[PDB]
Amino acid sequence: PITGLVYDQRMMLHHNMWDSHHPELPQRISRIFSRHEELRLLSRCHRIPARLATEEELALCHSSKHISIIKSSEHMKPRDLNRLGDEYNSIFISNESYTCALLAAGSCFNSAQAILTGQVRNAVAIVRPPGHHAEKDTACGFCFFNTAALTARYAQSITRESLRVLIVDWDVHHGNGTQHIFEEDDSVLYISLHRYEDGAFFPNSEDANYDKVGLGKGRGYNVNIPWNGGKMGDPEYMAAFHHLVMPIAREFAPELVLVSAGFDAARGDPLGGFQVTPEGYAHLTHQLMSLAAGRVLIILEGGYNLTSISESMSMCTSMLLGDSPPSLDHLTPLKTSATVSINNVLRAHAPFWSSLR
Ligand SMILES: O=C(CCCCCCC(=O)Nc1ccccc1)NO
Ligand SMILES: [Cl-]
Ligand SMILES: [Cl-]
Ligand SMILES: [Cl-]
Ligand SMILES: [K+]
Ligand SMILES: [K+]
Ligand SMILES: [Mg+2]
Ligand SMILES: [Zn+2]
Repeated sequence: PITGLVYDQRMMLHHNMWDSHHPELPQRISRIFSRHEELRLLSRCHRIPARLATEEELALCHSSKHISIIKSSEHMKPRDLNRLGDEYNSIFISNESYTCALLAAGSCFNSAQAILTGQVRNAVAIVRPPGHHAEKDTACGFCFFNTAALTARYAQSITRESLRVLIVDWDVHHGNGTQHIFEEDDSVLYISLHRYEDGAFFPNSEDANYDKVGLGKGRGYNVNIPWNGGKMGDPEYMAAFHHLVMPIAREFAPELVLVSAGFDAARGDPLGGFQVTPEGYAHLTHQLMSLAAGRVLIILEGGYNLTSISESMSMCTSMLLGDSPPSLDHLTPLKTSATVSINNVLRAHAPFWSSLR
């Protein structure tokens, strides 16, 4: 099979001991997996096994202190788990959390390996907990280790240090961790689309604004597309891809594409409040398949409406498998503030990308 799929039910074990209804539910991944079975997608994929990341692999992006603190939670008593989790912004921890975070990362390493060794062309990773808010030295926003960032470094470690990796982060939240890890790096192009609301939207930092273009040799290699003042959906995401994501990506000419694929911009998501449709996600996936000779790895991040994420991620897998993509309306006018956002990013990045000039 041309498309790989990784899913391990052991990643369900991470749970919130004090609020069993917290939206980052174990069943997020099992529901997505079940939908792949219902739609007969699973048997069309080559099944890639999950594995644990090693501590040496975590050190590709994370400090020894951070690794050690999260590792220490594996045998903590409940009171200590509660106290430790409360030291971070929006984290809960159970004794299974560390191992689940290792499995999420190792699953993605095995998927990247399968792509880069030619065993599969592309792949999807149905993993939790998510990764993109995790920083070198801290956990944040339901994330412990930065799975996508680690996977970029892991990919480089089996090919070449300078292997060009594009990370497209279409989760509705800004991947602050990923931005920071690669901020000074021109080998990893980070492009995030995210709700911003001038800082009112999590993670509530001006680091997510369009004027953060990267640092030093990384200038130009961090592209933030922030949305303000409007319920964005397919038209806006399509326009961002047309004017920004795809021209920059084609110029960068990645050798591997990782998608930080949260489905919390989806219609029905309680945290995102946006209206991207499953066909919208299919369109975006199919666009990214035109890059890197098709070498695309879709990594689950956020997304909290169980039916919505199941349908949306399954449509992405369908695209990876070669199914016919959707024809959507590129003429629908955008929300006025979306035009402003796109124009702000264009102005910020035109100094770095000839495709924008
Ligand atoms: O999807 C995410 C999760 C980021 C963490 C969001 C914290 C703020 C928030 O919306 N918290 C929340 C909302 C409803 C119920 C429980 C927590 N990142 O991509
Ligand atoms: Cl159906
Ligand atoms: Cl199947
Ligand atoms: Cl501007
Ligand atoms: K994002
Ligand atoms: K970068
Ligand atoms: Mg450049
Ligand atoms: Zn999110």
